[PDB]
Amino acid sequence: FAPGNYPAL
Amino acid sequence: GPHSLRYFVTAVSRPGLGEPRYMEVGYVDDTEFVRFDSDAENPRYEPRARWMEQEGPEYWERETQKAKGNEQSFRVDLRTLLGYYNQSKGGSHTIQVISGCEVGSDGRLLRGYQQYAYDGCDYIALNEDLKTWTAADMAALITKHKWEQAGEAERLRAYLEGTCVEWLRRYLKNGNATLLRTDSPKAHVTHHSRPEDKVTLRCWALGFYPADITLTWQLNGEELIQDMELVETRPAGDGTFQKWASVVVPLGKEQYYTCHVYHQGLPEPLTLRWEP
Amino acid sequence: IQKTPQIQVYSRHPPENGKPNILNCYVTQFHPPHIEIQMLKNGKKIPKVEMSDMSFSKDWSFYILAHTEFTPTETDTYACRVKHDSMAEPKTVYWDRDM
Repeated sequence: FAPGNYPAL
Repeated sequence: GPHSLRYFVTAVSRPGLGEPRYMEVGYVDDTEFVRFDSDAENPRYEPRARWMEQEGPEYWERETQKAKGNEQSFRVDLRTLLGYYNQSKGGSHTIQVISGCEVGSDGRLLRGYQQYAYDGCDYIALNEDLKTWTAADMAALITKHKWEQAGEAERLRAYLEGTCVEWLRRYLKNGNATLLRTDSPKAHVTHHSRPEDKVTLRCWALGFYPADITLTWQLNGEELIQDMELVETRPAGDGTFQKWASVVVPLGKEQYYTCHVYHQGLPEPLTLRWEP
Repeated sequence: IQKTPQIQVYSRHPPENGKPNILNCYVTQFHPPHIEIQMLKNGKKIPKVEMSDMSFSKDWSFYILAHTEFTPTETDTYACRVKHDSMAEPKTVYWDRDM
């Protein structure tokens, strides 16, 4: 179950 | 033994040729089990291991939706970093992320992690405490301040300690037959001549799972890891791995060198010589 | 950062003529990620080659596997052709069944 959010750099 | 769930993410810009290529690849231990690729004709999250058929349609829909969402955030990241590093729009750049958790044989959390890289260099990483970030340069320091004022670490922590762990347990259960098997190495030794009365001996190990193994050459009971050439353990295309290790010896004195194979599927490690 | 790929070509089983097998081409330790990888039989592209096991190591360099089912014969030759920015020419690495 993958991460659903990678916040913006 | 211990187990891991990991997701490898890559975003690669290609100016003049349209949108960045975006890929996600997930592994349970050393087996690829899911993937997403933006260059597929119909980009979807897809199963890569037989046991993932046990998941229903909703699973794939949700993962696909996440991937498409993640895709867009990385397109923006690529633009952002051109600003941070004062780079032009005419060059190709790469963002890589590794995220994962690991559990003991009892299913309990051992460690979680997430690390980013830009153009093959460390950018930013979650510390081992899972509460703070560490930044490799001043571009990543900007990112660190953003993520702190947003409290991002806390959301990620909850994923690594909860969601990542529980779905890892589920995968190990559903894929038991594949993920908790042990295939024993089969070994042999090959012989190749050289210019000056010397010989290359190469010890092969084939058909084994999991990937962790150890090959060594010995002369008179001492390990020879000085003149030993080696390849990294490598996938063989069917769920199993292989490796080789070689040593250069004097001609006529081949029988005094032994190869030793250590694997969890070998109750007693193998010992091999070169056979005429 | 620029890193030349290592190109390894190997079969799943020791090769016996007439016996189904699997040929692998593992391209590793490269950067940037853009790359072209072709598996060839007698200088001709093998169709429907599978790409799998894409990952990266702790130094961030890329790893990826190309593989195909095949049945070797005495006369057939196989190779892996890779194009990458770190190289002036494409690099064709032949399968050595005696290695």
